[PDB]
Amino acid sequence: EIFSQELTQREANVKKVHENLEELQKKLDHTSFAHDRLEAQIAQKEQEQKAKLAEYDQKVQNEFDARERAEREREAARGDAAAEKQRLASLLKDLEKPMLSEEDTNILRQLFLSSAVSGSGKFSFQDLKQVLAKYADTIPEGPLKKLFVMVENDTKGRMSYITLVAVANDLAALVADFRKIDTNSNGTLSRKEFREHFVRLGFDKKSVQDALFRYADEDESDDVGFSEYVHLGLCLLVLRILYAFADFDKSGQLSKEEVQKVLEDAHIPESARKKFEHQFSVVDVDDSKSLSYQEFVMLVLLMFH
Ligand SMILES: [Ca+2]
Ligand SMILES: [Ca+2]
Ligand SMILES: [Ca+2]
Ligand SMILES: [Ca+2]
Repeated sequence: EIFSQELTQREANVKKVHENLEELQKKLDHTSFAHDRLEAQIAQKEQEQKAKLAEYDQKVQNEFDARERAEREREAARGDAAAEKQRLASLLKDLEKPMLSEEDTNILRQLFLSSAVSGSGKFSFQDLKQVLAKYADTIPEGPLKKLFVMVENDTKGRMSYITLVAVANDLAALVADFRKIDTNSNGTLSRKEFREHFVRLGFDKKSVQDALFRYADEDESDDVGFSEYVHLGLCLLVLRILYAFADFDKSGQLSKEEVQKVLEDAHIPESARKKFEHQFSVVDVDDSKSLSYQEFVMLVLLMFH
């Protein structure tokens, strides 16, 4: 819902660069190993994208900022301008865990405590790269932390493109303002609210919901607090970006081969993905033999959590 040509224009062209590079490399990938310029051009059409996505990413942030401020206003205009300043600070306190600075906290304040990004149709890798950065640690070494850092390293900006252009509309729908979720205004999402929210993001399976609730809720209390919500929130974005990065055939849904090459691309020991084959089937509930975002999500969890 961010209708602004300066951006639309910007997204349209960066695409041209990508649809170019994409098509360019397509060749190299099946040109007999005959006596590399493609390899040259590839590398060439690849830096431009970064530079272009870089400029585009900042125009997006500026919009979000304006959107957030513009929202805080409306809030005051309504009830007590301070009866709200608190809630945010009370909630934002639960992060008091990694080394989150004012800078990062604000990014989270925008993502998880306002509708500036929520359903705006846009998203910025730059903001996401920064947070995941100071969050990996929290995650013990292992597989899940690898999926995490794979998104951050942003190799060749392939992650940057998927976030800003390819699945930005989808990344903004997975995000939401905790205060709207929490329909009773205590700093914790109940089992009912949790469900109710997540059922409207493509998670209708009870079996999978409990999976998410079990993921978020660490201190183990039938309630979920903004800080855990933020935790579950960053995990879904991440897996959501990898789900597309793994749809090499653009068919819409991942498949055994595809999922394998990501856990592979990602550097995940075979000693950690052995029952993999059996699980994929377990998760693959409609038997399509492919996985939907909701299934890839159950999978990841099941295997590494
Ligand atoms: Ca609540
Ligand atoms: Ca809890
Ligand atoms: Ca596919
Ligand atoms: Ca399926």
